[PDB]
Amino acid sequence: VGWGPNWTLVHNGDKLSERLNAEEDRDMDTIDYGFLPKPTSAKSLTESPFKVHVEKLSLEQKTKDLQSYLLPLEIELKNSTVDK
Amino acid sequence: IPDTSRQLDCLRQLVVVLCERSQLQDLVEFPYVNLHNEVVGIIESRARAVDLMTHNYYELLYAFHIYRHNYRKAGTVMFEYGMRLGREVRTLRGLQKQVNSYLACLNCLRLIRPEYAWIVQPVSGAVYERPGASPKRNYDGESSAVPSSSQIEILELRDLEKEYVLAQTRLTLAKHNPSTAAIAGSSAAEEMVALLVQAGLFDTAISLCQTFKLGLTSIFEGLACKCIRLQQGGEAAQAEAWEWLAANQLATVITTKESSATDEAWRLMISYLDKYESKNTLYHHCIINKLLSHGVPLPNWLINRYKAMDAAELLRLYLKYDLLEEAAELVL
Amino acid sequence: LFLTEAVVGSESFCTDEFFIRRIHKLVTDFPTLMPMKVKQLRNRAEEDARLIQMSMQMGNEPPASLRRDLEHLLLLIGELYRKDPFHLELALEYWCPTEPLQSTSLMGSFLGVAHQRPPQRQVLLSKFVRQMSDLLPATLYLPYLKMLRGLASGPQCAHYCFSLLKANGGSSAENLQAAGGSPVSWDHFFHSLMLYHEHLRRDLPNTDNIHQRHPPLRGITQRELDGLIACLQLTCTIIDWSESARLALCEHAQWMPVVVILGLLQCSIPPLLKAELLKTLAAFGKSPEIAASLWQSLEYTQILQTVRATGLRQGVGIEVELNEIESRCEEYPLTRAFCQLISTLVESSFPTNLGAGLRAPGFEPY
Amino acid sequence: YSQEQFSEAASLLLSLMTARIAPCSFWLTLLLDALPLLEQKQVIFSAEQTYELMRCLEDRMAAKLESTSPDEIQKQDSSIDNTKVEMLRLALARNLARAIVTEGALQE
Amino acid sequence: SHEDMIHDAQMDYYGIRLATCSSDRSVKIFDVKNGGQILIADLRGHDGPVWQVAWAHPMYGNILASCSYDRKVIIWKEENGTWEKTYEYTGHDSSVNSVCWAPHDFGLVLACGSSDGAISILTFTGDGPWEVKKISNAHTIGCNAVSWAPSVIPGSLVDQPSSQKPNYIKRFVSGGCDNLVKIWREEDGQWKEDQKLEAHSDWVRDVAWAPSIGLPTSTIASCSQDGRVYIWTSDDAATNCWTPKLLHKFNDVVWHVSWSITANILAVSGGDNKVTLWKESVDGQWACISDVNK
Amino acid sequence: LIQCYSAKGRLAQSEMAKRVANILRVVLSLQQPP
Repeated sequence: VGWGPNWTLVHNGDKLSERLNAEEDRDMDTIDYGFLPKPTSAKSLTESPFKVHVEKLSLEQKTKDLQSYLLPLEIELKNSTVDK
Repeated sequence: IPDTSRQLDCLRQLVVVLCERSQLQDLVEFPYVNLHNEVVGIIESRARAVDLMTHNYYELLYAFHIYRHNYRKAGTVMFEYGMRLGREVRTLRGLQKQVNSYLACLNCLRLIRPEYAWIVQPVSGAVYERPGASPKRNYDGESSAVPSSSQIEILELRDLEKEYVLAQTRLTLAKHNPSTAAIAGSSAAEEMVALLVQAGLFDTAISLCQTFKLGLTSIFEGLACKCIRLQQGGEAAQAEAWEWLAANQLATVITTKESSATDEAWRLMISYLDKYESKNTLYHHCIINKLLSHGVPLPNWLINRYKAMDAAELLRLYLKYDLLEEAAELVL
Repeated sequence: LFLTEAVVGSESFCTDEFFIRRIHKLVTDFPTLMPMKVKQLRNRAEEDARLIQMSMQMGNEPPASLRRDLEHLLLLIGELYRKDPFHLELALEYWCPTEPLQSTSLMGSFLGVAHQRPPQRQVLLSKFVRQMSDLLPATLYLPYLKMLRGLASGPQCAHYCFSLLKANGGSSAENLQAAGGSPVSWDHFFHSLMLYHEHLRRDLPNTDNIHQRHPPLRGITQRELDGLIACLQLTCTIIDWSESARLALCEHAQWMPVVVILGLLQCSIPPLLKAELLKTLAAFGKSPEIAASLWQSLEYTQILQTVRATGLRQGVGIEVELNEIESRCEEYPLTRAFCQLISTLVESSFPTNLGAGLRAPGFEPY
Repeated sequence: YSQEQFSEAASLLLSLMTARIAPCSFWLTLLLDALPLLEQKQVIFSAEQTYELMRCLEDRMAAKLESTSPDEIQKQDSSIDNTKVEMLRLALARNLARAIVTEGALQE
Repeated sequence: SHEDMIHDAQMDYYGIRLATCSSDRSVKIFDVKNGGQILIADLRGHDGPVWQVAWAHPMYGNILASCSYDRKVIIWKEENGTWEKTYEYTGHDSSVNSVCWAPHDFGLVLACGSSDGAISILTFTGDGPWEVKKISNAHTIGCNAVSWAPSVIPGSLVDQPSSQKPNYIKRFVSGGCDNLVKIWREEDGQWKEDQKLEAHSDWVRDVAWAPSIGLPTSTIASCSQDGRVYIWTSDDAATNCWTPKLLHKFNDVVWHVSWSITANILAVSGGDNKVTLWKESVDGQWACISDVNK
Repeated sequence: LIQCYSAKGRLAQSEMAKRVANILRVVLSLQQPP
């Protein structure tokens, strides 16, 4: 896999990214279809993944932590002193 | 005459009466020191006033510059005349005049050091044709003004050669088909290349592609289609292809109607690859890809050449195109 | 409108070339005898278009004024050539000879001599066309394309129309708008296609949409529908009556419309647009090389679920479309479009190798 | 050329340039064979004829430069060939100026 | 893409440009925007398969020194958004391994890890020639992996503000098939040993130093054939001391032990078909909190 | 020498020389009685 800003794993090979309830044959519709009729009659007897995709893998999955991360630092800014 | 305005008026009257009596050699042979710029301006004003049927004021300016040793001025005048002819008419005559002007400008630029290889935009101005009714008498064109010097962009020798190549390609298209002059006057480089390929002017097509730095995928597809048609055709198709390919390659082996055009096309591809690049294999890649898309493996001499070159690329391409037996034998 | 409907409803004007000659003489003599009337009608149409625009902008209903006489005459002159079975090419006499379309091969002779003057009537018509190209009324955005389609019939007429389109296109400002710009422009058509692709991506940023969040304008506005149908039919007529124009518009270096049309055919689009794109692709593949390229692209993209070794039979695609929307609309043009497309493709290029390099030749599923 | 006929000389030159005979070693001499027909000033010369002649000569020299090598030249005659090309262009300019003078003086 | 044999792709410093060294005798370059990706560049000129290409620095210039098979390395140059060849270095018998660059204040020196039984160092100023030096007589077999030291002096030591100047002295480590691990240091032309260790009982496969961008902590992660993953961490002051700390008793041959952009997170890739991010918690030692595919 | 690094540099140098000559002749005509 690749690398990024410290704890930021990008895509490069095979990894376990973010999961989403949208696989084939599930509850309440949600289906898909792959490249099934592509190899017909004569073909190359070799299976391999095709194409690529650039996705992200995170672990926070929270949008309300901004206040919890800013308010303590907001109060620390008052007690902080510049040293120069 | 001491008065400058009266001198200019007298020069204008002299130009008028000389163009009326058809006596241009007098003004050509008459030298003009210091007042050369005034004479040039007077002739330019006369050319902007009248049309181009009464002699050629721009050719007279070119002759005067040649007599007074002004190669850059002569080249700029020739380029302006060519641009005006192109804006007036886009037909075969206009294309020929533009080609002549481009060639004269290139010669004038090469006659001097490369430090003057770039020229600025010519002097603007319109040529009012036929004073009386309509100021613009264009049978196949719009207006008659050269590109103004607002966008300061000096035209390099590369751009001049590109314009000359485009004009000569338009002229060749018009010669190969009279009903395509006005079409090529506004067509695109890709359409020009496709027309040259479908006609048989592969030399000019390759020259245009090398000058434009474009791609050769369409040319390779056309060549593969022609090879397939020659392989699946008969003696009539062979003769029809010879009638257009008899003047393209260097006839090293004596040509005859016995052998088909397969070896001729092979030697043509060899010569084209040697003239292009002896190391780049993208041309061979596209050729064999189009051949496999048509439905026939690459010839034995292509096989031998690319085997003496590489091998893993052949194995990968065979595994991708489902040539399992050939790939297995080759890797063994 | 009355005379246009009465002529269309009858088939008596189809025969006798003298009738066509007389109506052409009438059409050519109307503006020569009505000088300031044409300018007055143009000003009234512009005022009505501005009023309709301001009404639809402020929320009020668009006023239906009786100043559409120009559009009615244009509809008449466009339907006349479309219903006339003869082939006299009235566009050659209607347009100005100053457009880039000559057959020269000499120096200063044979349609190559300079310092010439076109006919005064044709010069005035070209000047009127150039004046109407700028500040186009919003109420005539569709009749212009309709009449362009009607006049594009014929080889030389289509060549003249392509020359006019090439002269109109380029770096312009009053040729890329709708309520104040002319739709006849390569850049205008390209920006329209880009806007429609952006609307489709806003609906769903993936191929084959499964749900529409909001109804776009193209589908609920009849003006956009008429404009798209008119432009597509005009392009189809151009590429059917001419080959150089087709090659020029297919080998564009600015943008590639082939991939856009392929994606639109892969995705869900109304059946009228589907049939229009199918016949446009057929007229494109009328040439052998274009036919081979289109056949390769079709074999690689798989519109019909071709099953020879594996693949879902009767899956989502042309079959589902013709069983759903065609059956709902009780009209089946898609079947005829697909049939004529595959017929032309087989006629122009035999399937010597099906697919790219991972298939085998076989017409068994078809 | 010994019997003196510049019109026939130009005609034969155009015919040879359109026929393309012999390889490059003789194409060089065929392209050089033009100065004796260009340094002259007598004999009636047509402006359009001189224009088409110089256009054909420039097209032939461009085709020769393109066929020798892609955007370069070979052999050992480089500076001499460039000087010959320059002097031929100068003679051609003088000849076309004389032709323009003659065309302007004929219509008197 | 996935149909080829991609070793390890690279990303631009900004994070919008991606480069894959595919096995198609070429290097592809995509521009990732919004969602989908678009292939823009296709650099052709690498004989055989391409190992990996390391990035340079934005303040010094974009340089992507590619290393491929057939014993050759190609240094390119970018202008007006277009890349073109500008230097080619060949002339080796054994297959060259991988190449790496230098950090910020350390400079811009390219280390050519050749398995010819010697070391080849290519120093480049910025727009001139390339100084190629060869330190011969290494040991029996050629080297395998090479790594550099941080820009400052080796040894994690707290310095005073406005009192530390990063010198231009060079310090590097080279690990090959010799059952040992060494470290060389030079004063701009005087390579010499520093310390010696005898703890590895098998053939050392690879080594990787972690120049932390934030602290001068020197830690080298090594991997062999059996699976002895020793974390040689030096946290003293200015001397040299390595402690053999067995991370995990592996049973494979790990070939890659990459470090994050801050040299704090370690990504292991070898013969385990998985990647376990054994991050360093806030109390030393190790902790496995994430495991993904290879 | 000023600029003269490429075609644009040589063009700028020529323009600067022309402007210098024009300014010189203008200031000469101004210093001289008109």
